[PDB]
Amino acid sequence: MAASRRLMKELEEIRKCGMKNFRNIQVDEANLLTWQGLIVPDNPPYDKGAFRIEINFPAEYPFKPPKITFKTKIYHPNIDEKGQVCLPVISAENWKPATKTDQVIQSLIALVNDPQPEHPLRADLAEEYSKDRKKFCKNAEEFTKKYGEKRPVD
Amino acid sequence: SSPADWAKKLTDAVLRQKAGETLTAADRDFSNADFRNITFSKILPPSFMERDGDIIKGFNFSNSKFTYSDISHLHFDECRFTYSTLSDVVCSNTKFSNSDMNEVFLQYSITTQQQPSFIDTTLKNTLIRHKANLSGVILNEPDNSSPPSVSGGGNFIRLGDIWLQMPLLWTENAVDGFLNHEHNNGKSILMTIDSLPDKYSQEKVQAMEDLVKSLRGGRLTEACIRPVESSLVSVLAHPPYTQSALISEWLGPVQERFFAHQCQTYNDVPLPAPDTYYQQRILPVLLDSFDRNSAAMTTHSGLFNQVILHCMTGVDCTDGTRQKAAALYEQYLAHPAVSPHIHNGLFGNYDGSPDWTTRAADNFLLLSSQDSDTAMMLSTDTLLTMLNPTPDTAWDNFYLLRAGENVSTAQISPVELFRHDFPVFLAAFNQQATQRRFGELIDIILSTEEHGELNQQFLAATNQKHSTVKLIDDASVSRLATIFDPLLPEGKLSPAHYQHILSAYHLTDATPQKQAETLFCLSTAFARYSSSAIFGTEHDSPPALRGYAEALMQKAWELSPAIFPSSEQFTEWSDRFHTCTSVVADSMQRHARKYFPSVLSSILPLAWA
Repeated sequence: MAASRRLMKELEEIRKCGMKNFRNIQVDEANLLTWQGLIVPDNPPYDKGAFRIEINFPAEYPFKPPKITFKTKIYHPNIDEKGQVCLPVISAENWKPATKTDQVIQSLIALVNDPQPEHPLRADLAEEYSKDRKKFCKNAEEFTKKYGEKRPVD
Repeated sequence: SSPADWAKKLTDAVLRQKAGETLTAADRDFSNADFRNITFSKILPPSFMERDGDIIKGFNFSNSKFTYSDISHLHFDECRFTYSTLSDVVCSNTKFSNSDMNEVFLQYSITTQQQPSFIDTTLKNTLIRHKANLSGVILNEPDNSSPPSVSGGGNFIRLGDIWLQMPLLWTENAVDGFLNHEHNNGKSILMTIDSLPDKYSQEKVQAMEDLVKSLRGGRLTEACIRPVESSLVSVLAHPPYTQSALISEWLGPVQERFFAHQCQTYNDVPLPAPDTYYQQRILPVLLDSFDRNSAAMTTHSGLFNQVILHCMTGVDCTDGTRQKAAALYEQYLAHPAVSPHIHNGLFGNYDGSPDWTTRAADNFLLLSSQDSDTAMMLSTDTLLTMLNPTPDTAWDNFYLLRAGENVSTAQISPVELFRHDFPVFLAAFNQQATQRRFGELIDIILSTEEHGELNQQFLAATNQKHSTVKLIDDASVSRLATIFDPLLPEGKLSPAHYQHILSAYHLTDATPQKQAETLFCLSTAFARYSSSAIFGTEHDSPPALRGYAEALMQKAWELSPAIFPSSEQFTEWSDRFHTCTSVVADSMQRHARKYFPSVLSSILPLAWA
C-alpha cells in the first residue's frame, strides 16, 4: 500500500535528524499507522519533565492529515485536558500531502515551548498566562511534577 | 448409389476401428465418395462432435464431392482429400490433421462461424476462403502450376503455395470483410496469413506484399481505410513485416493516420482496459509512433501517460514493450515542460527517476490541459483506479503541483479540477451516476419483474468491449420483439417511452438540442448493442435493437437537425439501420465525440469508449 511506503520513509527521515526534542520514536507493530513519541521541552515551566504523545495516521494518509494526542497530562493554554491539540499544519482544509512530519512535530514542540494565548483552546489557562505569568508558571511547574513524564538522562 | 448410402457406409466403418479390428488397404479407401448436403451429425455418435473426442485415422477420400455438406466440429487424422470439392460447405470449428488436402476447393460458406484448423496438413494448390487457422499447416514450394479458373471473375494472390481470392472490387464491404479482424470476431486474411508457423516468414511476407500491391491499386481513399487502420497495424507493424521494404513503405502513412486518430480520441478520455490482443498487437505500435513523433509525448500527454501506464502493467506485455516504455518515459520526464514539476523529494524513487517495480510509487506526472504551471503527481495503483473507477475510488489521492510546489486540495472540488485542467478523469468520475442513470433506462425497456435474464445480460455486456453471449437465435427474436414492438408504434418512438427517457436523465425541461444530442447517443449505444461486438454477429443482427436504435435517431433529428452532420448523412444512417451495423455505430460515434463529446461520455459505457 501507499500509506506504508510513505510512512516507512517519513520515519527514517526523522530517525535521521536526531532532534533532541523528540525521542524515542515507537511504532506499534499492530498498526504502524500509530506512532508514539516523547517531547522534552527546552523552556520553562516544562523542563521539570517530558510528555508522551500518540500520532495516529488515517488510512488515506498522506491525503488526509494525522491527529496528535497528548497521552500525558499537561497544563497548557493550547492543549485539551483530554490530550487534544490544535495545529494549523495538520488541520484539514490547510493540509498538503507533501508536508514533512519532521516539521509538524517541530511545530508542536514550538507551541509547547512558547504558548500562544492569541488563539487558545483553553481560556482558563490563557487568561492566567497573559495576566499572571508568575502564577501560571507557578501552577504549570507543579503540574509537570505531579503528572508529567520522567526527565531523560541520556 | 445416392450419398445417403455413402453416408451409412462410413458410419459403421470407423466404429470397427473403435472396436479394435484394423482395416486393410481396401477397407480404408473411400475415394470418389459423394456426401453432398448431408448434415453429418445425425448419422454420427455424439463423441466426434465433442472436444477431445475421436479421430478418423488412416483413410483416402480422394475425389470426394462434399459441396454443401456440414463437417462441423469434426477432427480428421491421416486422411487424403486430393481433388475434392468443399465449396459451399459448413465446417464450424472443423479440424484436419496429418491429412493432405491438395488441389481442392475450400471456398466454404460465409455461413461457417468459427475457423477450422489444419495441424500438419498440406494445401498445395488449393483455393481457400481468406479466413483460416493455419497454425500448423506445412506449406510447399510454389510449383509451376497454372492459376485457378475464373470467369471475370477476380484475381488470386499466392501465399507460399496456396491460392487466395481477392475481391472483384474493394467495395467498403469487400474491405471490412477481408481486412477488419476486429469487427469480425478476430477473423481476417491478415490473421490468416500470419497464423502460419514462425519460420515461413519468407512466404508470409511475400503473401502480404502481394496483398498490399492489390490494395495499392484500389484507389481507395484515407476516408475508406480508417476503420481498418487498427486492424492493419496490429499485424503489419510487428516483425517480420518490418523487414519487408514494400510493406513498410505503404504502411507508414497508414500508421501516421492511426496515431493521429488515436490522439484525438483518447487524449481526453480513458483508454478502456486492454485485452491481450491489444497488449500484444497494439501498444507496441503506439510506443513506436510516440518514438517517431517525439513532440507528441508532451503535446498529447493525456494519451501518452495512458499508453505508458498500461504498458508497465500489462499482464501480457513483452519485456521489450516494457523496456521501450520505461525508456520512452525517461525521455518524457527530462522534457523542459515536465521536469520543472518534479518535487525532487517524493517523486519516483526519491532519486529523480521512477521505481517501476512497485505499483504504489509516484511514477506518474500528468500535465494540465489548460495551464503551463499546473501538474499532477500520482501513483500507478491510484492512476489505475481513477482511470477505471470503482464505487469506492477516491478522487483526490494525488499531489497537486502548482509550479513545482505542492498545494492543498481540501477546498478544491474534484469535478471543477477535472473539468478545467485534467479532462481525462471527468468521463470517469461521473461513471457512478452515469451507469445508474443508464440502468434506469434499461430497467424501463426490460421489466425486472418478468424479464431478469436479459436484464443482467444487457447490464453485463456494458463493461466489456465484446460479449460471448449473442441474441440472433430464434428464441431471442420472439423474446426481444415482444419487448421492443410496444415501444415503437408505427416504427416511431413511443411518446410514453420518450417521456420516461427524459425523466430518467432529468432532461425534461431541457433545451431541444441537449435532448437531441442525448437521443443521438442512446441511439449510438443501442447501435453498438446490435453489432458483432455485443449481441450481434458478423452477418446477423437483432432486428428490434436496430429498429429501436433508428427510432431514437429519428426523434433526435426531429428535435434538432443541426445535431447531424448533414441531411443526407441522416438518410444513409437510417438506411443502413434497416456487419453493416457496426460501420454506422462507429460513424455515429466519431461524429458524437467531435461535436458533443461531453454528452456522449455521460451516456456511453466507459468500457465501450
